[PDB]
Amino acid sequence: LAAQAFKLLNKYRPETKQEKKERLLREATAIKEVSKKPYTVKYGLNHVVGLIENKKASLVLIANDVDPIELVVFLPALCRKMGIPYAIIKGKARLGTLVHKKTAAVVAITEVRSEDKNELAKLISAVKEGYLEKVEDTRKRWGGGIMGFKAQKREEKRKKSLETAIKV
Amino acid sequence: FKRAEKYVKEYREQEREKIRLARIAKQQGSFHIPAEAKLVFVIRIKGINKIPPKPRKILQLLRLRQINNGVFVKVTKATAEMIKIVEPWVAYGYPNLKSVRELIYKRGYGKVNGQRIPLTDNAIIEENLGKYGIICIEDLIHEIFTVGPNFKQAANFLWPFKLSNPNGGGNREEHINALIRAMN
Amino acid sequence: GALKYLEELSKKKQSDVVRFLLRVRCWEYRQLNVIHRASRPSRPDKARRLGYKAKQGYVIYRVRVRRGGRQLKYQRSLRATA
Amino acid sequence: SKAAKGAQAKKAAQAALKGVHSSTTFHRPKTLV
Amino acid sequence: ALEKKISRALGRGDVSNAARLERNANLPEKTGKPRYTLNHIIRERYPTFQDALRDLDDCLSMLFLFANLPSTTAVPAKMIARCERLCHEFQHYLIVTHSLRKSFLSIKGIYYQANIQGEDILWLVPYKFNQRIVGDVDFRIMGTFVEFYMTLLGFVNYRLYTSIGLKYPPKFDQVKDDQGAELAAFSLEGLNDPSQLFANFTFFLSRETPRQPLEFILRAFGCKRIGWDAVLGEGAFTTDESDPRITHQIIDRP
Amino acid sequence: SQPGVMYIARLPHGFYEHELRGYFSQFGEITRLRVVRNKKTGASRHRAFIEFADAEVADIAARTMDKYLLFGHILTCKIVPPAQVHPDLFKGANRRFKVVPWNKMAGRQLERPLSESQWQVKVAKEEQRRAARAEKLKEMGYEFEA
Amino acid sequence: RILPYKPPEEREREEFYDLWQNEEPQPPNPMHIPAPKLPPPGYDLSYNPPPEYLPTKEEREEWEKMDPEDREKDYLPTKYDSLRKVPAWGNFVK
RNA sequence: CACAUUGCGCCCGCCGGUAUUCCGGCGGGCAUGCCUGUUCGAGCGUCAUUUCAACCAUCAAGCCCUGGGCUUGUGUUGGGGACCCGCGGCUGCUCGCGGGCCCUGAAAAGCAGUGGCGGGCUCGCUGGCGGGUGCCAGCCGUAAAACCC
Repeated sequence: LAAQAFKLLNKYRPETKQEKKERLLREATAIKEVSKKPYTVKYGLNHVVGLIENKKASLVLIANDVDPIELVVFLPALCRKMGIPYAIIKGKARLGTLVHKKTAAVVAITEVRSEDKNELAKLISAVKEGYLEKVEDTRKRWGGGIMGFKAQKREEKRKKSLETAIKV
Repeated sequence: FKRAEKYVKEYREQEREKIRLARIAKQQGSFHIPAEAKLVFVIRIKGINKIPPKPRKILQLLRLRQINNGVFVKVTKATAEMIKIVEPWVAYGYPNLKSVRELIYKRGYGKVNGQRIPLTDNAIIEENLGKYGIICIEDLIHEIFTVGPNFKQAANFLWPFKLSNPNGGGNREEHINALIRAMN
Repeated sequence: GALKYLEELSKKKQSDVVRFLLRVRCWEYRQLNVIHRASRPSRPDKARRLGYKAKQGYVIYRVRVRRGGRQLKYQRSLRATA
Repeated sequence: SKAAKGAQAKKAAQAALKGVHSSTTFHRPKTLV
Repeated sequence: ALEKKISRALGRGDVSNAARLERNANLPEKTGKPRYTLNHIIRERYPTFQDALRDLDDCLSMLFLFANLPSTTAVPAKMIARCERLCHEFQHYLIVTHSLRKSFLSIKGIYYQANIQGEDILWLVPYKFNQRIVGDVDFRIMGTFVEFYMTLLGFVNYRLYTSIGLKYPPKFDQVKDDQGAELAAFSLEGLNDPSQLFANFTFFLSRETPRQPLEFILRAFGCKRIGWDAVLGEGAFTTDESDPRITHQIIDRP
Repeated sequence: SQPGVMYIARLPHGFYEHELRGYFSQFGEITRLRVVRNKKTGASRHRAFIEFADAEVADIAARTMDKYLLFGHILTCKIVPPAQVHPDLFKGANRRFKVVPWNKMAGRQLERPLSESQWQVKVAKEEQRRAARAEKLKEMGYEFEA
Repeated sequence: RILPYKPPEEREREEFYDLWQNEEPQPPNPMHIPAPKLPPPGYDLSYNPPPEYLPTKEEREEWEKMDPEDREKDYLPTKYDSLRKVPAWGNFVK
């Protein structure tokens, strides 16, 4: 699912710092001697959140390793409340390469071109079937609790130290 | 582990190969080459993983089994038909004199008793060949370039050319020489 | 509008999410030095409304100060000594 | 037999979902000066 | 540092600037020239032209060897092509000046001795076969030597051509070199006992004769009319073996 | 000994028996496999049934490849409970479903010569069919001779 | 102030001196030890040497039987009737 | 660096003494915290990496009544609807091939049927001969051939 998402997302990568200058130079040279609206991947936490609140984002991808987790902890609930399909992608750096940055906390797609409208729609169904149904019950549950053999020995030892007397 | 996409990718690849082979068969001699007896160099390149049985035999006869393999072939009616079949897996074109000279000298090898023996002296040139009048390596170059009566004997003697991946470098005409220059 | 969501979250400091994050982060700061540079604000909304910008020249240093009193009470605040 | 079948099924499941790509003392390394 | 920036760009999917950074790298596989400029190193190592002439012996032995060797990763194909060009350009200078003096046939190859401004230069050229590379042979060590020698010979060639009066570099015909002209693809233009041995003579070289050694020897010692079979390459005075005006024909056949 | 039955559907074009056998034999062992097809044309109906000899393998493989998006097709891996597994389900299993050119066979059978004696009494049956059509043309008000 | 745009095809299409120009003799430093020249070839090395230099059939088989880096010289003189029969030297690159 | 003694370290260069090695002198530099950037790194901190691409004829060949027209270049997801037909079998009902109308996301829950040729496997008889096969990512259409070698 990550590969299929990034296949569509790569076709809508924003222009680099070098490419934008060349396009600006091309138009400047032409005038010295009328275009369709650009379609691109939206990035920026404040930008994407406003798109979700205004119900403009068709698909939202959220990183799983934001260092202050409180920056994105509300995003899945907000996406669910608005009816926006969402998925969690392993890697803020992987999202960064998509937008030619070191790190992207969240990326979004608002509108794609006509040749990719059907591709985006299929990926929307794939995510909500392949990901959202799989976490419909586990998103309400507490995580953790992966005690290994060493942890289990400590817990059993702790109980037997309080079986006889409990100093308080 | 082999993924489900690769299974579907290979089938659709085989389906198209079965298509073009059928068309090539029905309109045999599809390539519109004038009737000429000249020289073409053929290089085996990366392509479809599962080769269909008919192209598989053709690559075997031409000794183009490994990648980066090169051979000299005369453009007869059978050879042009054969090369058309193996078009997806080969890069081919007409060599030039410098290309032939560089290949037979720098990377020249010969088959003696089924063994890969380098062309280090003319003694083995006139021992294997020579009954056809080829006593030096230059005679071998002459017979390959100005293709003559004993091109077949000269060709089978020449072990397939094991070239090297270029370092930053259909009928390709003389542009096969640019590929040879980089790949040599 | 992520910072408005952060403002409300920081109001609920005893909530399960914030209590959990504050518990783990307290242990981590304790393993570090008393005064050390923080590469990034842990409360970006709070830092932003106090005048922090993401320019070259703005730094965050976090510090822990022993709490309590000297029965005498210091007229300045524990935040002032930090 | 049953354990071998279960191990093979689990190994294929892990590859399908996650792919196939997965003296003693410490000194400050010498760096360029 | 540049290689690190190329690797980061390549590993991030932005091939446009990775190609842009590659152009700054000056890689030998694309340019065919040495990666680092060694003009000041050569100047301090050879403070005068005389010192450069005294150590041309090892320089020419390397370059003529690598002009016959296959292309490796340390020394790519375009690097070897420049070795042919420099060696061919050098051979033209001796032909015009008649600076070639001696030549010797040995079981190890062919020895050429020349005299430039009073220094004897001796170098060995391998026989034109499939040279063998076996055992532990390191082309990175030899690549470093090739890099130094090509820069040295290129500057030596420029000064020698300027002293005569010819322009440098000589005009090179890619089409003729494609046809197999080898030494015959160079045109030498100006700027605006030796030459009598084979002067009024005419030779035809058969197929089994070594074209490159014979042509160098004859053309340096006076000959102006040399022909060979068309398989040997473009540039022969005549190709028909039945040409009446052929005094000598060199053969090596039973 | 509890064989398991898998129901796979929404298959992409090309995910046929050999690929279904090859991919799922990596998960475990395959006993029988059938891809449903048409008699009129040799084309798959984008669903298939796979029987594993080990029940646990069928459970693991169905969970992993259930909602798998393959060439634009989101797959469907559902385990058929052993109750409603039809006794006659793997009948063309392990057999190649070759395409028969029924149009060529039926059409050329109209070409092969034969004594038209029964054809002429069929011509009389054609006449009586024409008479029935003539009744259908009475409300039309159409007259046509022979 | 700035250059106008040009198409990438045109950019690709668009894109020597005397080292000893100011040269004077300098005194040779005594710390330099120049490597000696390899000795010039002798009469043993020619492809058609005088018969005296040729060895005996026994003196040959002992030579190839002896392992390298134990021989007085890295070659034995050999006589060839023609340049055509002179083989490539196997230790040229080495 | 050292209560600072005009003493002693380390790096780069120079000068004078028989000097490539020795001596002495001279010049330029070597404190801590912190910031911005550079380059060199560390981490059983986290992630990606067995590539779902394009690739038929963007025109060719042959013709005719000489300039327009003609012929050949076989290339289609599946399923459903008391709808209207043509043609073949079926005693008949009905079933097949092909149409016209309508619906559906690249949608889906047994309903497997038409005779062979060559190859593989397997079984019998004397390498050969004679039978079977829900095996052929090999062909054909009911014989058979081709492929194959």
